[PDB]
This record gives sequence, structure tokens and C-alpha cells, in this order.
Amino acid sequence: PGVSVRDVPAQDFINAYAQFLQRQGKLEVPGYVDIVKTSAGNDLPPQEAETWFYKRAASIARHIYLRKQVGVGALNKLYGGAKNRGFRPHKHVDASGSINRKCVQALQKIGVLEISPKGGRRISENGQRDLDRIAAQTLEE
Amino acid sequence: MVDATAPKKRTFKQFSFKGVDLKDLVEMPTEEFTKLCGARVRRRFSRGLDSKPMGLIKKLRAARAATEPNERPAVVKTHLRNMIVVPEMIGSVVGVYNGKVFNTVEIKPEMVGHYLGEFSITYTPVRHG
Amino acid sequence: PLVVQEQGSFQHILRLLNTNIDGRIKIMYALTKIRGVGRRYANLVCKKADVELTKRAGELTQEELERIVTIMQNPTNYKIPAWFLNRQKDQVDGKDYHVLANNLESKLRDDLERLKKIRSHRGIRHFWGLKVRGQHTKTTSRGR
Amino acid sequence: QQIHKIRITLTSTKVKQLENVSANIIRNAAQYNIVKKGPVRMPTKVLKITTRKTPNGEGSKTWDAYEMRIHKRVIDLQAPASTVKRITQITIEPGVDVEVTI
Amino acid sequence: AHENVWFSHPRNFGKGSRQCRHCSSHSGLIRKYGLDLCRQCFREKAADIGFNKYR
Amino acid sequence: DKAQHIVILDQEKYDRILKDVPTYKYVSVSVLVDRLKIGGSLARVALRQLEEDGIITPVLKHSKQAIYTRAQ
Amino acid sequence: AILSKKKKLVADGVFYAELNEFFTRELAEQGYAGVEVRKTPSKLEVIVKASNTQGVLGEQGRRIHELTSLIVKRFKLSPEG
Amino acid sequence: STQSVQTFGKKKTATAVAHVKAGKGLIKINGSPITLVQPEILRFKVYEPLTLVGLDKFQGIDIRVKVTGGGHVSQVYAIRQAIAKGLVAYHQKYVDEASKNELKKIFASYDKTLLVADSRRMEPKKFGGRGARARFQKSY
RNA sequence: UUUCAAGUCGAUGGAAGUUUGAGGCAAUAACAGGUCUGUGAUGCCCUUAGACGUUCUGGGCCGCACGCGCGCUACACUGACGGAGCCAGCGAGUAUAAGCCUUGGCCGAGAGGUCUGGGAAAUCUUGUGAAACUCCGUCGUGCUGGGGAUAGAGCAUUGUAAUUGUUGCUCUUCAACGAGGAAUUCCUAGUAAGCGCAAGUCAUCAGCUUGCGUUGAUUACGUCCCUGCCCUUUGUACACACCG
Ligand SMILES: [Mg+2]
Ligand SMILES: [Mg+2]
Ligand SMILES: [Mg+2]
Ligand SMILES: [Mg+2]
Ligand SMILES: [Mg+2]
Ligand SMILES: [Mg+2]
Ligand SMILES: [Mg+2]
Ligand SMILES: [Mg+2]
Ligand SMILES: [Mg+2]
Ligand SMILES: [Mg+2]
Ligand SMILES: [Mg+2]
Ligand SMILES: [Mg+2]
Ligand SMILES: [Mg+2]
Ligand SMILES: [Mg+2]
Ligand SMILES: [Mg+2]
Ligand SMILES: [Mg+2]
Ligand SMILES: [Mg+2]
Ligand SMILES: [Mg+2]
Ligand SMILES: [Mg+2]
Ligand SMILES: [Mg+2]
Ligand SMILES: [Mg+2]
Ligand SMILES: [Mg+2]
Ligand SMILES: [Mg+2]
Ligand SMILES: [Mg+2]
Ligand SMILES: [Zn+2]
Repeated sequence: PGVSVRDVPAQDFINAYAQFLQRQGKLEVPGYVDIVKTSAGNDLPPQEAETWFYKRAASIARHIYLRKQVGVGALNKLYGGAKNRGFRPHKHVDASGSINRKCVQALQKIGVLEISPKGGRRISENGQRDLDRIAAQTLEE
Repeated sequence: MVDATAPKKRTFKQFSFKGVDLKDLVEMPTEEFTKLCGARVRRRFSRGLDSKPMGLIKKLRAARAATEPNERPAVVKTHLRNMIVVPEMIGSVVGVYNGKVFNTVEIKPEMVGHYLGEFSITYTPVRHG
Repeated sequence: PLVVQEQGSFQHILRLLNTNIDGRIKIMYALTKIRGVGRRYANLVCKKADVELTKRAGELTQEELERIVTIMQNPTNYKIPAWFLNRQKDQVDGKDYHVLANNLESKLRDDLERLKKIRSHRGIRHFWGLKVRGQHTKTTSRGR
Repeated sequence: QQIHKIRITLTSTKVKQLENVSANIIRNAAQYNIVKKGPVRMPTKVLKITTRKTPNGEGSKTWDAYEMRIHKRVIDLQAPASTVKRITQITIEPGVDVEVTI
Repeated sequence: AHENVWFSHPRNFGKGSRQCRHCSSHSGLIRKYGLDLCRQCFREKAADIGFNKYR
Repeated sequence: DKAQHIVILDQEKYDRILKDVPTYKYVSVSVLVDRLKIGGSLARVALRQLEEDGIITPVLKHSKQAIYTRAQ
Repeated sequence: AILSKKKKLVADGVFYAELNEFFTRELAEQGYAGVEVRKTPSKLEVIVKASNTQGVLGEQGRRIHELTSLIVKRFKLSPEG
Repeated sequence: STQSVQTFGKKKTATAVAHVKAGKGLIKINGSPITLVQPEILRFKVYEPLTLVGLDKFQGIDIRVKVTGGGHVSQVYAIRQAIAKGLVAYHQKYVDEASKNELKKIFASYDKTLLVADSRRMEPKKFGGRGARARFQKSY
């Protein structure tokens, strides 16, 4: 029997792929990651300043693995949350476009994803190959 | 914090608006001036200036040319209180409608970039008791 | 990554920009006591000064404290975005600024007379102590 | 331009005439040896409009809730174009409208 | 001269830009499904149009 | 206002911790705060190390609740 | 032109509602009961029920002829439609 | 083909379609093992149909379910119903009915919702209030 | 149990055993109830060319010492943030327009911009990957990282036009509020409460309604003690009927 991404818990799989992606170091990180907030609905930048971009790129890769031609607009809605309008009721607001677009663009030049026909971004021929690998080095303990 | 001192300096300072002093400000064309003011003003001039704002400017220019002993340039009256003050019209006096009367204002340099009707309150203030 | 101890290095009360900062507050939130320094701004100057946010205020050395007050007074020199600043596109010189503890109320004040000197509608309602942003007043703001 | 895969779309507000026309076409497509696909019941659309009862604004806040059900059916036929159109005139009904697309 | 002033203000994208089919009113218009009918005019014509109360 | 819980760990309190925590039926973030007078954040790092040092056995693991017991 | 299914069935109803009231105002004196709009290929059959079908079809059917013309000119219909 | 039965379980809006095939005992939720269901505190809701009969019942059958609609909790109850109904439906068709009636007895004696879908649905909202029964606060 | 009647309460079976759950319709009369500010529905009165018609420009309907009502945020740790997990239903959508829903790609911290394509629609927006929620962290009882008014400076969108900030975004200021007196409202099961989403208004603006679904209880299943209404008896000098 084999191992797939679907055979490992999501929360600790991303923590393992994030660790690999940081130590590999080949992923290009934009220069504003120490300044920007993930969403306009957020009020503070991520608390894991050194590692938040890697973990989010790891999350983006895993989420795309399980689906077909997800766009970048859909990624903003997924990671967006409830905005804290002061006295008005809460509302859902999408996340930042640049952060998601840079990750998929950054992930496209590291080899894990590519632009799919009829829109979206498919997982690469090698994208399946290397994610299933990380799953195996996750569950041995 | 180390320390701090505040010894303010001058050099016969002329009034200045966002890095441009009054001398150069006034004879700048309004096309160039809008490029250094707020977002609302920049949007307004890009949306296209209808004839009404431009017609008032032409009359305001003539009213200053009417008098050359250098006193106040006589009042031009107008309803268009959505006019944005430009350096070209500094020193001119305009009568701005508040719905009932012609409030008279003299265009001071610090008024530049503001809406013309923002200096003519349309309602008499409430006074209880 | 474990509990550590120190003796004589902690400083209970700090003084930055003529403002007293409690030394037992975490560094990111201690600077918010300085007027003109919010949570969002304090998060970045510590990250630009390589001061890890896991330190209390008294843990910092003098070398680090001076490195922070330098950045706050010169934000643009440390790749701090213009849009991130307190007072950008200044009225008189047109440059992007970030006013601080004692400078903030002075230039905030200078804006008030500048509104009042031209006798604009917004400046007048500021003079009356009423709301200036169009909010309704017939039923709200009745305290004193 | 002979035998084609031809779609007839049926829409109406009332189902009795819609099923009669639908069944009548199926009946005529049975004795005539024409292969058929349908009828396909599209999810009915409920056009709802909720107004205030009061022409004025006095009284208890009471509301009407009007409805307009729209039922849509599509039937696929494999026959030449001349045959399908004359079938439509056989099963013409005032309530149900018909559109034919190749 | 006068024709350029009479009825010169734009009357589009506004509440005065549209009116009831029946009563030519400006208030309480129903624009759903392109009805363009006053809410009062709709009630007195709903049965004719094909809208009925069921629930 | 009366709390004034200690947030910096000196040496007198450190060995007092290692001398007092073992003699507890049940330790938690609040238990450490309640009786050792240390802050909540300092308790959380103390619990995560005392478990790594083997003095403390983890009964239950959770972000909002850490249930620990003596290892003796 | 291109009209949605939701917006087309409503338009037929709205057309019926406006047409029905037109007969009530015009043929009030002739006991107008109701109207039935029978759509058909190449024609739009309209059946009006009235107590007196002489006032509508009077003087060699002049009124009904002059009445169908008022509907072609208002709904932009072909004269034969 | 082979011995395959297909069933479904439902909660408020969630519906889980279960396919029960003959095999080595493969049990996946939307292509993922049931041992990794997100609602950890409710992981035993789907473990109940397993430990009640004994895992030995699942040696010869493999189950793959697809759950959509509803919410996070409503989906858990839909899944456990599809599994319980799928195991019973396979025995009725490919095993003697004596065994099928045995399994159904343990399930019903433990939880009716394992086999019987809950009929509760949301009451419609009525005007004059923000809820089905709730009304706007009244003043005199 | 019962007059062994109408019925009621328990079990069993059942998808459903409270009229199966919820609504729509709804009698005989009546009110000086509200609307002539929905009507090219109306009687009468007023006005009808210096109009009370209609149109254009500008303001106001928002105006603020105050009292009252429908509500929204909150006063924290059953929590805030920061990452991560990631599930609905009810619905709507255009053309030579006067411009609809808009994915996908590319810019932008954001708001937003740009280029293409799909959809007159179970096809595309859309699985509307919604929010509460769950996991892991930071915070640690502190007017604190609760709360986000008020205000300064700046960036976009809609619109002829944003000043009396339409709305959105960025930085900064960070107020009352530490669970609320006398009183008083709504509610019995997928109900109440949270929590969002869609449709209506709509160039822009939803703290509003109309619906929809997510999570999902406590406590009766009783009575006439308060309150309102109905019935029977009674009194009456009322019948325009106690506003007698
Ligand atoms: Mg989400
Ligand atoms: Mg999220
Ligand atoms: Mg909140
Ligand atoms: Mg809030
Ligand atoms: Mg006037
Ligand atoms: Mg009923
Ligand atoms: Mg009346
Ligand atoms: Mg009255
Ligand atoms: Mg009238
Ligand atoms: Mg009238
Ligand atoms: Mg009206
Ligand atoms: Mg007039
Ligand atoms: Mg009003
Ligand atoms: Mg006002
Ligand atoms: Mg109300
Ligand atoms: Mg959270
Ligand atoms: Mg869809
Ligand atoms: Mg604020
Ligand atoms: Mg505070
Ligand atoms: Mg009451
Ligand atoms: Mg408005
Ligand atoms: Mg809306
Ligand atoms: Mg309203
Ligand atoms: Mg009597
Ligand atoms: Zn009308």
C-alpha cells in the first residue's frame, strides 16, 4: 500500500511541508512579508514573522492538491475571515490578493504548480510526486 | 531616547503648501497643481471639468484685471459651491450661495485645495435657551 | 526555548521620547504607551531593529533601546512604507512624516487653527466641540 | 441537413398542459420509430415577491408573499428537422412556449 | 437657450429615473424581474400577471 | 490592581519552583499562577520545559488547557 | 431582444394585465368580462368575452378593426401578427 | 461486476452517499481515512458503528463515502448513518437475513439515528420577528 | 383511566403519532382606525400665469441644552488576536446597451485597477471553500492584546456633483462601558439563543426588513394569581349606545 496527502492530518502535514520549504530555501519570498497583513479584515500581521509565508505557501500547495483549477480570487475568499467592524455587525472579507498571487507565482517557479487549461492553477507533474513524499516522512513517528 | 531639542529655523519664510511656496504656487498651471494635492481633488480634475468651473475662473481672472491699483478685486457671485480652490484664484473675492444669501469670502492662500462652499455654512447654528 | 534567569539587568521603568514605559510589558505592546505609536507601528520597528518580540521591555539593553528610537524618528530610512506612516504628504513641505509623543499634539493643533484660520465648516464644528464628520447630533452625544 | 440531435425546450407556469404536450410528443415519438431522450424535469424556479399589505404605512406590519412557479423541460430528439417542427404544430398549446435549438 | 435649461438635469440612475407602469409613481417601485410597477399597483394587478399567494 | 504577578524569573524563585512543583497533586497554568505567583506566559514556558525535563507527566495536551500531574 | 426565462413569463403576464385593463376602460359600456390571449405560430389570437359583441363589431366591424390597430401601434407588432 | 451496494445517510442538509464494495476493509471519508476526521471531539461518533459490531465485520467489505451539504456537525451524523445503513444493506443482499437482523438489533438498541434519519428541519421564519417564533420587542 | 361515550396519557411499529412541522385562505356584522403623499380613483373647497401646475440652480428633510421607542457593538480567558482546518440553504444575474452576475490571468499592503473569457443561466459567477466553529500558538485578569467611539494625515471607488467626511482602504488618537435602578419584551424543539449568507431598496451606502441555512440548548407541557379577551347570570334612567 502507498501513502497520499489525503492519508495524513492536514494541520501537522502543513507544519512539516512548511519546515521543508524553509530549510530548502529556494522559494522566493517577497520583500514586504515583514510589513504586510494577510487580509484587509485582519488588524495585525502574522505572529510567526519568519515562517508565516512558508506555512501559507505550504497551505496553498496542499489546498490546490485536493482540487482542480482553483484561481487566485478563490484563495482570497478561503483565507479571508470576519472583519471587526466597530459597531456594525461582522462580515466576511477576502484576504490580500498579492500575498496569494505571489505564493502561487513563487510556487510556480519552484516546480510544484502550474497554470491549468481553462483557468486556475493545476498541480504539476512533479507536484504530485513531491507532496506524496513529504506525507511519508510525516507519519513515521 | 537619547535627547531632543527643538530650535526652529527660518529664512524669510514665504507661506508654503506641500513643498511649493506661494511665489511658484500661484503661477503654476492648475493642471500641475492638482498633481500635488489630495485624492478627491486629483479624481475631480481627471473626471473632466465641465464649463461651469471654467467659466467662473474666466470671470474671476477678469475681475482682478478690472482694478490695477492693487486693492480687492471686486466680487464675482456664483452658485457653484463644489468649486475647488486653485492657486490661480488667490486674492479674488467670490460670493458663494448658501441657499439664501451670497456669503462673501476672500481667497486666502491657506484656502487652496478646499471646496468653495465649505466656507459658507448653509444653516444658522442652533442656540437653545 | 526554555526558562532563563537574570539578576540586576531588568529595568522596571523605561523613558523613551519623554514618555514613561512600564518595563514588565512585552516590548511590542509597551511602545503603544508612547502616543503616536500603535500596535501596528510597534510591530514593525521591533522587526526592523532585529529586536525579537519575545522580550519584555526591561530585558532590552541600552544598545537596543537607542536602535528603536532611531528607527521611529527616521522610518523611511529603514524600508518602512510611506503609506504606513502617521503624517504623510505633509501640509507645508509635502514629505512623508511620522509625528511622535510630543510632536503629535503640536502638529495636530496646528491643523486645527489651520482649519479655523480659514474658517471652514469642518474647523468651525471642531471649535464648537461637535462632530465634524456629518454624524447625527439630535439624539447622540449628550454627555459632558 | 437530415437526421439531427435536436433540442426542444418547454417552459410554462402550469404543469398539466406542460405534461400533456410532453406526453403527446413522447407518444408521437413512440409510434414513429424515433429515439428520444426525456422528458428532463429541470429544477422548478419559484419567483417570489414579498410586498407590504398596507397601501399606506398604518397597521400591523403584515406582508404578502406572491409566487410564480416556472417549470422548464428539455427533450432531445434524433430525427430530421422537417419531422420535429411539424410535431410541434401537432402539440401546440397556448400556455407552453417552445424553442428549438440544434 | 431655454430648451437647454428646461428639463436639463439628468434623470437617469435615480429614483426619478424610473416610474410605475400603471401609476407613474417614483416611490415604492418594484424592479424585480423587470416589473417596473408600484407596490400598490402590483397588488391590484398581481392576479392578472400570474402571481398568487400560496404560503 | 492588586495582582502584581512576577513576570521575570530570578534564581530564588527558580529553585523554589523545582522544589514546590513536584509536591503538587495537579499543576496547570492557573495552578502555577495561583500558588507560585508567576505570570501566565511564564507558567506556559515552565510547563513545556518541566515536561521535557521529565519531572512532570502530561495527563492531557490542549492549547487552552494543560493537565499535568506528578511523575513520582 | 434577448430576454431571460424569468423576465419573459413575467412580461407576458404584464402584457396581459395592461391589455386587460385597456378593454375594461374602452369596452366598459359593452359588459366586458375577460380576455384570453391564445399564442400560436405566425399569429397572436386574442379572445375577448363581452355581453354585447355588436358594439365591438359594429358598422361592418369598424370598431374592432380600429381597435386592433391601436394594439399594433402600441406594442410594435406586425400588422399581420 | 462484484458485490456492491450503495446507500446514503442524511442530517439537516448534509447528505453522505456510501458505497460498500467487497474487499479488504477500506473506509475513507471523501478519499481520506476516517481515523483523521477534523472534528476530533466528535471522532467517536463515527467510531460507534465500528466498535459496536466489531471490526471483524469490515474485513470483507470496503466503504468509500462522499458527504456534501449541511455543516461540520451535521455532516458527522450523516456519515455515521450512511455507514450503518450500508453495512445492513449489504447483509440483506449478499448474506443471510438472519445476520442482517442481528446487526440491526445492536444498532437500534444503541442509537436510532444510526439507521433512521432525523426528521427535524428548520421552521420557516414569519414576519413580525427575527425568527420562527421570536418577535420584535414590543413597546407601549 | 372515562358516564366505558367523546377523548386523554403511556408504550410497540413507524420517516412521520404536539391538527405530522409551518403557513395561505378565513364568517355575521363594526371603527368617524389609517391612507385623497399609490393611482389618468374620486365629491366639494382652494389655486390656476408674479401658479400652490411644471422645470432649473442652491440649500433642507441629517440641522442640537434635552425626553422616549425599534436596534447594533461591547464590557472578556466558555475570550481576543495570529496562523492552520473548512462545512450550507433560500436566491439573483445583460446587447448598440446606456449596460447585469462576473471566474481566470496580471498589477496593488490594502481598498482597488487592468486584459481576456463564461453565463439570458441545474451549464457560468458557484461547492457562492460564509461566519460562528475546530486545532495549534501569543496574551495572562491590566480599562490589557476587552471595547473601538472621537479625531488628524493619506490612498481608491460610485456619481454631473461627496463640502455637512456616500462607501471602502492605510497609519495614528483609543472615549464611555468593569454585566446595568424602578420597570418591561420575546419565547416550548431543530424552538430560544447566538452566527453569518441571498433578496428588496440600490449609480453609491444595510447597524433595516423579507427569507435562508450553520451550531444548538435550559425549563413547563400546568394554572387563572396578574393582564387581555370570550361566555353565562345580573343592573341600567344608555340605543348618536360610557367619547352615553
Ligand atoms: Mg473561510
Ligand atoms: Mg480563516
Ligand atoms: Mg469582536
Ligand atoms: Mg465588533
Ligand atoms: Mg440661494
Ligand atoms: Mg395546518
Ligand atoms: Mg376612517
Ligand atoms: Mg380619525
Ligand atoms: Mg392626491
Ligand atoms: Mg392626486
Ligand atoms: Mg406609489
Ligand atoms: Mg413658479
Ligand atoms: Mg427623515
Ligand atoms: Mg445639516
Ligand atoms: Mg418594529
Ligand atoms: Mg480564531
Ligand atoms: Mg452553481
Ligand atoms: Mg477607528
Ligand atoms: Mg486600551
Ligand atoms: Mg406584556
Ligand atoms: Mg444616501
Ligand atoms: Mg442589499
Ligand atoms: Mg426601511
Ligand atoms: Mg336590558
Ligand atoms: Zn403605481
